[PDB]
Order: sequence, then C-alpha cells, then structure tokens
Amino acid sequence: PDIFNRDPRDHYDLLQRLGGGEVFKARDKVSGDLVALKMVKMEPDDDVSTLQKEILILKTCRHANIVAYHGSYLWLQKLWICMEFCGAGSLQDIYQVTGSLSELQISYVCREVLQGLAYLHSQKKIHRDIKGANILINDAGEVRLADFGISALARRLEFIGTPYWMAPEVAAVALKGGYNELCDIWSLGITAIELAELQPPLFDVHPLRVLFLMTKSGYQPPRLKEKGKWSAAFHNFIKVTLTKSPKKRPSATKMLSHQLVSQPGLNRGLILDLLDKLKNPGKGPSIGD
Amino acid sequence: DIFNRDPRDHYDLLQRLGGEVFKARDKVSGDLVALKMVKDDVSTLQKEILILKTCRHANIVAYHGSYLWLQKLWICMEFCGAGSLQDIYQVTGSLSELQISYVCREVLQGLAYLHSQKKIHRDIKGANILINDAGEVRLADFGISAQIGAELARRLEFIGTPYWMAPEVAAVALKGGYNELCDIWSLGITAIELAELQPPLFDVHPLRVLFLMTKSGYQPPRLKEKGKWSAAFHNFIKVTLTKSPKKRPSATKMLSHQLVSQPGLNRGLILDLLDKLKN
Ligand SMILES: CCN(CC)CCNC(=O)c1c(C)[nH]c(/C=C2\C(=O)Nc3ccc(F)cc32)c1C
Ligand SMILES: CCN(CC)CCNC(=O)c1c(C)[nH]c(/C=C2\C(=O)Nc3ccc(F)cc32)c1C
Repeated sequence: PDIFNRDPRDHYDLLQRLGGGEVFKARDKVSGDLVALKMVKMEPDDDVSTLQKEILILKTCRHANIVAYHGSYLWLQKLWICMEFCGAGSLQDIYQVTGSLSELQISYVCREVLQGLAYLHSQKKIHRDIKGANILINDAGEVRLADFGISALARRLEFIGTPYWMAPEVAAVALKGGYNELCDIWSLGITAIELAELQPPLFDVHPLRVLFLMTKSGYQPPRLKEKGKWSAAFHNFIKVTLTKSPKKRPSATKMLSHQLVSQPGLNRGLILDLLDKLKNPGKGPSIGD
Repeated sequence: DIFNRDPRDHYDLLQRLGGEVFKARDKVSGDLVALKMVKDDVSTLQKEILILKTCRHANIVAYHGSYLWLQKLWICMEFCGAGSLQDIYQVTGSLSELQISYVCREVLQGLAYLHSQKKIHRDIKGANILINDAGEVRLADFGISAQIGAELARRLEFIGTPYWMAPEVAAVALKGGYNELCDIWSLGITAIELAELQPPLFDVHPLRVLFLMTKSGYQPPRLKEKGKWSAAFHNFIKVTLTKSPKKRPSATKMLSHQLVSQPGLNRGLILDLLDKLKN
C-alpha cells in the first residue's frame, strides 16, 4: 500500500490549501513536480489492517480517468495521501464561476467518467460518490475521478449464519448489500443534470424529505427542466442512466456505446474552452487604461 | 433510564436463564424480573435503551431500567415464567393449530404496535416470543434488534447529501434496505417453526439457504404435512410468506385474517401447553 510512518514535509513542500479531509497543493522537494496531498484525521481506535486494504484499493488503480496515487504518510495520527495534482480543481469549483456547461462539454465529461467507471467496476470497485465536486480537471482539460472508499460488510457477515427466518429482501441485503456498482450510473445521470443546471434535482428540498420521496412508491426519476435546448440523445442518456430499477439500469460499458458519449468531436479542447472562461470570467478591461 | 449504581444493590441475582439473561428478585418488593447482561459510543447506547423504554404494550416485554457497571450493561426487563416458545416446544413438541393461531394473533398485536411507533423487530422467531405463567404472549429481544434500530438512527444523522444517491442506496441509508413487512414474513416462518419444531431448510447450510432465497423463482415455504392443517392455516402461511414486500400484508391487515380473527383464541390454549411442559 506504501504507507510511510514518516513526516510528509520531509519529501514535499506544502504550498496552499485547495479545499476540504483537507486537500493541499504541494511540491516534490527533489523533482519540483506539483502534487496534491489529502489529509485525513485518524482516530486512535482505527484499525491499521483496514486502512492498508482501503489504501491498496486506491494503489492498484491504473487508469487514465482515476487520479494517480504516488504514496501515503501516517504522521501525528493524520494520514497524508499523495496524488495527481489537477490544476483546475473540481467541476463544481469550475461551474460555480463559468455557469452551465454546454451539451458537448457534458458529453465529453460523461464519456470520461464512464471510462473511469467501466475500469473501476471491472476491478469490482464502486466509487459510491459521483458528483461534480468529485470529478477533477487538470490543466490539459483532462478528466479524473478523485479517490474513493478511504476511511469509509463485517456486520452483515454475522447474520449470514442464521438466515432461516429472514424475508427474501432481508436475505438479499445480508448477502450482497442493498446496492451494487450501478449506483454510480445513476449518480452520473444526476451529475449530467448538475452540470447543465448548476444544481442536482431537488437541491432546494430538505435532505431527509428527498430520502423519503426516493424510497416512496411512485417515485419519478428526475428529468432536465428545459426540453428543446437539449438534443433527444441527451434526454435519452438522462432517462436510461436514471432507470429506477438497478436490475434494468445499464452498465458503464453499455453506456459507453450510447450516442451522446460515442459521438465524434469529443475531446479535452471542449474543457480547455471552459477553462479559458474560468481564467477571464468577468467583463473585459474598461476605459481606464 | 441508565444508572451507574451497581445492579446487585437493587436486585438479588438468581439463576442464569439463557446465555446473557438472569432471573432476579427486587430486594424491597420481592418482584421477579429478568436481567439482560451485555459486555463504544454513549450516543448509540442511549438510543438503544430509549427504543426498549418506549415499548409500552401488553404483547411486548416491559422495560424497568438499566445499569452500567464494570463496563457491563444490565437491562432490567419483565419476567416471563415459561421462557421462550423455543424453550417450550423443545419439551412439549409441536403446538396445535389453535395454539399457533393464538400466538400469531398476539404477535401481530405486538407488531402492529411496534410498526405504528416506526420500530421494526427484525428477529421474530420462537426464541424471541416469551410466555408468562398466565399464558400471555410477549415479544422480546434476546439479540440486537434495538441495537440495529439505534445504529441505523445514528447513521441517518451522519448521512451526507442525498441528492446524487440512486433510490436503492437511499433505501439502505434511510432504513437498511427493507421495511417493517420483514416481521410479517418472519412470523410466517415462526408459525411453521411452532408446527414442525424447526423453520424450513434448517438442515441446509446457511450460505446455501441465502443463495436459494436470493435466486429467481424461489418458492416460499409451505407446511410439510398438508392434511394435518386447515385451509385457513395453509392460507395464513401463503399470505404472510408473500415473496414481494409490496404485496405482503401489514400486521393490521393480517389481524383481520380468518386464522387469527376466529373465536376461541385465548390464553387457555397456552395453559394447556404449559401443563404439558410440566408433565
Ligand atoms: C476552496 C477554494 N478553491 C481555491 C483554492 C477552489 C478551487 N479548487 C482548487 O484550487 C483545487 C485544485 C487546483 N485541486 C483540487 C483538488 C485535487 C487535486 O488537484 N488532486 C486531487 C486528488 C484527489 C482529491 F480528492 C482532490 C484533488 C482543488 C479542490
Ligand atoms: C433451555 C431450557 N432452559 C431451562 C433451564 C431455559 C428455559 N427458559 C427460562 O427459564 C427463561 C425464563 C423463565 N425467562 C427467560 C427469558 C426472559 C424473561 O423472562 N424476560 C425476558 C426479557 C427479555 C429477554 F431478552 C429475555 C427474557 C428464559 C430464557
């Protein structure tokens, strides 16, 4: 897992707090390469073997659409995860300045996220948290999924020995959990709306009320507010990723052949366009020269 | 309702009932009680105790108070002289159709109440159904039912933004992926257990049973010896054992079923069983 009991300041120069555990911009002391350092506060009763396993899940990822992992540092009951630095931050950080993404910019992001998701799911990993805040953009306009599952089955293993009085739905939860990797496909459909509208659907509704409505029978999956503005391909992409039944929701590899993400002309240049907007968001210079 | 003062001060310890539950006597009133001894978050502990304390119904064991001493938690509960139905049938053998119909009615009254309080028992079985000396039926928690409910309520307060969650993820975040109707199915299995001395598939490996239950085309269990039981009993088993929880009847709905609504269902049927237990 490459977890070093050393102080991270020995190898890296902390530069600036990027966000919030806490993420910092850092420079490699020998090469001068920019990295990101995610600091996670560890409690004393935390199990070491469980931390090594979680870290190794990140370490064993070798895909272009998942942030690269360089190493980890355990010092002062604080874990420092060293990863690929993505200059433009998250898509949430970006759209909060630029406004709504265009249909082609979203199509390219969805394609890149789906490539990341197809790889994770083929390794039996579930991101579990796909949203604008967790999709990073580097200076080249490239898309990376941030780290997942760190400091997040054993309880469910206890009941497994006595299933004889269990209802079929309880037995299904006990054996495979109440969800699988297809939860990420639904989260990506919500993310595509988020990128188009600046908010996920029902964002103005109380957290608890949304949870209740989502579980309530007759629950209708979200849809894009405007119609004509978006192609039939984009509306269908949202409709199929937001399939209510996970038994009917398509896999990431199935989605990769969808018209919205398989169309020609989708490249990081679409994101470099968005980045240009980010660099100069306000109006041009006034008469005061 | 938890105290730091050692329980031996209020109660005289008696014989171990099952392990860890103990029979005990109140030092001032002489009243018999049962003490559940359990060997860490104080927020989750208070949540568990409150679930037990707020259970005030004639078909649910009464809570008296709790004691935290030597890192051990002693939960003082109402005493039921005949122990669990499991303890009983391992001595008497099979219950009759009328004794089962009476137990099912009493359990359903206990469940209708728990379900009305947004509580789920989650471990309905012969082992968790107590019988007192007067032939009355009380639902109990030998295991970790209140712990599960408390742990779920704890996870709810710490549940992050829900807006990107798939509906199935929302269901586990909100209620562990199922609802109160699981108790209805467990009651269906318990009625077979009281009739045959074991739930269906008891002889089959638990991993194999889990795979069998989660497979497509899984047939709900049925009573083995069909001619021994009435059409009403066969039907009660059929409807409580509805595979889909969308079609499974509620505890209030089940209380209007012929098997449990019929006259001549009273504690006298269990008194006959208890005398058989003493014979
Ligand atoms: C809070 C205000 N911020 C201004 C500094 C908003 C803009 N955000 C920023 O600058 C920013 C930048 C430039 N990078 C990141 C984050 C990460 C990065 O590079 N690799 C990672 C790997 C994993 C991970 F989980 C996060 C990151 C942010 C938040
Ligand atoms: C296996 C046969 N054994 C013979 C010695 C045990 C028979 N069983 C017995 O004696 C017995 C008696 C008389 N009460 C209980 C249990 C409880 C009780 O009264 N209130 C509760 C409240 C909560 C709870 F979680 C358990 C009990 C048993 C096991």
